[PDB]
Amino acid sequence: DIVMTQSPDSLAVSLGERATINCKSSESVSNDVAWYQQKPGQPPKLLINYAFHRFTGVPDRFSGSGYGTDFTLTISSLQAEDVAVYYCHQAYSSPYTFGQGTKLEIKRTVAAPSVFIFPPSDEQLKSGTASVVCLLNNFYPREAKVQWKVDNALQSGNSQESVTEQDSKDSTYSLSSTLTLSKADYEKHKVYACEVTHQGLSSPVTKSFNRGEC
Amino acid sequence: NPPTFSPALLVVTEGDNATFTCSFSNTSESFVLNWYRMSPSNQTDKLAAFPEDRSQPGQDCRFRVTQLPNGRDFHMSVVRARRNDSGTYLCGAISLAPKAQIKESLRAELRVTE
Amino acid sequence: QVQLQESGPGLVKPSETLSLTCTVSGFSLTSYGVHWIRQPPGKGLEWIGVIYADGSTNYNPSLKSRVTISKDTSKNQVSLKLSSVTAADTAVYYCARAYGNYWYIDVWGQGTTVTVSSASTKGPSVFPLAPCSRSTSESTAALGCLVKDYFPEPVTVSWNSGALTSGVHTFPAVLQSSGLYSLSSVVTVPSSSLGTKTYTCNVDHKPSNTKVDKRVES
Ligand SMILES: *[C@@H]1O[C@H](CO)[C@@H](O)[C@H](O)[C@H]1NC(C)=O
Ligand SMILES: *[C@@H]1O[C@H](CO)[C@@H](O)[C@H](O)[C@H]1NC(C)=O
Ligand SMILES: *[C@@H]1O[C@H](CO)[C@@H](O)[C@H](O)[C@H]1NC(C)=O
Repeated sequence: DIVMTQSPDSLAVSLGERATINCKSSESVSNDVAWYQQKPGQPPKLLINYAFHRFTGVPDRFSGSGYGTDFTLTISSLQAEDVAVYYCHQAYSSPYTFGQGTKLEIKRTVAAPSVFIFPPSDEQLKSGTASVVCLLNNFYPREAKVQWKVDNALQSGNSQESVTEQDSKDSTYSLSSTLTLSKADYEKHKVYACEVTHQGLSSPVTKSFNRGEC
Repeated sequence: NPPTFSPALLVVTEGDNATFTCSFSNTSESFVLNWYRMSPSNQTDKLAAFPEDRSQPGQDCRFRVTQLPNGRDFHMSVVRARRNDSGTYLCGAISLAPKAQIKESLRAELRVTE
Repeated sequence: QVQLQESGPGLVKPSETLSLTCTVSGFSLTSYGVHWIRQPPGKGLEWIGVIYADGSTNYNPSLKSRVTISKDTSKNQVSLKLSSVTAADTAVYYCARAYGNYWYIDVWGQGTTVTVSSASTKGPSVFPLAPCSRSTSESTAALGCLVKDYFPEPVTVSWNSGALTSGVHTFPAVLQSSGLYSLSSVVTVPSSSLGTKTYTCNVDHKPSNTKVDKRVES
């Protein structure tokens, strides 16, 4: 068949700069290549058609060039709402294959997280499991260390993290860490502290709450 | 140095053949032409190319593009034009030069009546 | 308003026959070809097939004979049927329109997600997330609700039926040791607005037909 190969696999460029993604075909394809952007959870949306033409209604900073086997998507002045995955697609010979996709993430200034902690809901402790959750809001870069301490007993492996994609307004991440315990283990102790270290803080941040004192 | 698409408007009557002329500064002599039809919402449809590419997904004998022996210009013809065909048409030239620009012509209108 | 909406089972057991429908608005299927495209989780887009304007079909050879694409123009509907499925077939399925002679894909449906599993469907339980210490000196307050122990994907979470969207983060679903999915959805508000406005999160889960509006105020 025909394989489209994109370059690079992922790409981090600062705001206002120019971003280029390349797509190359195994068999020559004569300009029947379209560029689509897709953000998490929504369908792909068409950016460029016929290798050069800017689709109707897509901003002026998106442009396409190339023909035969080499094609380039170029965003001129990259801004925050363009963080996405980009796919080339050939409509030349069946099967009409896609590129593997290039994730375009943007590079940003440092931003410290806003820290919150939530105790397990009262309706959840009857069911016999207690999940205490710690939330980090609007930080950058993505590397941050969240540490659970129960009466200064540091929990090692009963927590999970999950991170949003870079926000299309301010280009920050948010992270949520869920610490799961049995109900007996949860009401066996009294102090819960989420401590988070990130480059945007002068010192580690600890936020806590006492058992049942809600 | 872009190509030019003429005439600005031609009318034919629910049939026959309708042909336009697209002229270009054939510098490099190693390039491609596309012939597009732009919907009322500025959306473009690629009708043909010289040289021809593939007849699979792009199958429509209705639109021929032929090269004239003088080399400067090309005939863009719609054969037996249905009333669906009436609309705004445009020419486009692309040079395979390492920049691979797409020089782009002006709109041209086509009607079908009677 | 050129629109495509997919519908189909959120759960199919392995070796079944999987059937999806794509209802079309804003154009007629006689003049436009419709493609089916597929996206596994975290993987790329894979082209499944196409039914052209006339009616001739064309599929991806990797789907040697398990795939069948048909259409009914009277209902403005295009249907995809894929036989003898395996866990390699769980993915999001999009229908999409091909535009123009010498075509390109312009308008995509919203895609419907299909999971292939022998396992049984299970609806989520939703719990409120409010701070233990009611805010005092805290200028900004954060609320949320934890959607836990559901299968399969996907679960949608809105806040106040879509009236509150700015500053909402719903995290991607994460898989637990139980083999079940769990996510949380948080929202950031000024703490002055805690005593006046009530915040209810609206979670729903399609495969289990689960609908819940949970109060968050604590
Ligand atoms: C119209 O176009 C085709 C090909 O150029 C030709 O067969 C036909 O005779 C043409 N002219 C007329 C008058 O039909
Ligand atoms: C372009 O120019 C060359 C001479 O410069 C001419 O022979 C040719 O017919 C034109 N087009 C092509 C396809 O070469
Ligand atoms: C126009 O309608 C459709 C496509 O627009 C086509 O099937 C039909 O043959 C065309 N002819 C006329 C006379 O409308």
